[PDB]
Amino acid sequence: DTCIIRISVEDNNGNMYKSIMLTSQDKTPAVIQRAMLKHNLDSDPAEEYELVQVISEDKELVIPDSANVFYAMNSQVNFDFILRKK
Amino acid sequence: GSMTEYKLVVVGAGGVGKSALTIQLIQNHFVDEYDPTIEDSYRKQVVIDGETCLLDILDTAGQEEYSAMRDQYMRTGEGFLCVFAINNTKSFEDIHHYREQIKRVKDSEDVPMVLVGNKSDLPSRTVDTKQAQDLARSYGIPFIETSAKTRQGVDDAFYTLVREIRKHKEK
Ligand SMILES: Nc1nc2c(ncn2[C@@H]2O[C@H](COP(=O)(O)OP(=O)(O)OP(O)(O)=S)[C@@H](O)[C@H]2O)c(=O)[nH]1
Ligand SMILES: [Mg+2]
Repeated sequence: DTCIIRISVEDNNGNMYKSIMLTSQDKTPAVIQRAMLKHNLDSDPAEEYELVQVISEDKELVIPDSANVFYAMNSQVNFDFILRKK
Repeated sequence: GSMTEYKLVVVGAGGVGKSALTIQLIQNHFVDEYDPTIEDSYRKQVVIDGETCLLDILDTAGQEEYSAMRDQYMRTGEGFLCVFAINNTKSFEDIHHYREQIKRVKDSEDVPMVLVGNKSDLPSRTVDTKQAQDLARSYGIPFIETSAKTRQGVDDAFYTLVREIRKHKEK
């Protein structure tokens, strides 16, 4: 089973987001790696980055580094995530 | 009110250069890589005929696996860049289906659109310019040949689409 998630980065590069596929079997490391490739991020190792779901105006959900993302994400809100350096 | 924003959508078959054209416009950058798109979103502030405006650009999937997403983005989009590659005849014939779906979703015979023949830097074209010019004339829309690599026509294609939107919104 699968779904589409949107990944943004903080760099002022004119990109609002890029979408990637998420599966029920993915854990966070593989998602961060897929996100980094999509955004051409290769000078750092994946462990410097965290994946963060946008829940609302003033709440975010840091996805834990060794979680299943389907289980850890909030399935009740839009699937928008930020990829950023810890 | 504030600065006008234009919702632009780039459509066409997989591999014709939708993402490369957008990345060249936004970032002045080109890299030869294989990175199939699901759905990406960009923004850029530009000046067209003296008016500063914001381009909100949606870069879509050419792979038919993602065909079900079309209805949503066609309802939201105000103008469409219909992209084929000049060395890929099937991508040129695929333009028809994109145009027909846009017209159906928007329930209108004149939606702002521009026909874009990309990869004009390459030799061994298979779609001749006249053929594409003649199709665009039958559709009643502008035609522009582009290269995401050399920047030939890139700004013009997006600026021309904004001009087409502005003509439509008055009419
Ligand atoms: N020579 C040349 N190569 C181009 C040009 N535009 C794109 N390419 C190359 O063609 C290939 C496909 O481009 P890409 O931008 O990914 O297509 P796309 O239309 O976005 O493909 P998709 O997301 O629907 S699967 C890439 O290798 C890219 O570097 C161009 O104008 N000239
Ligand atoms: Mg693409």
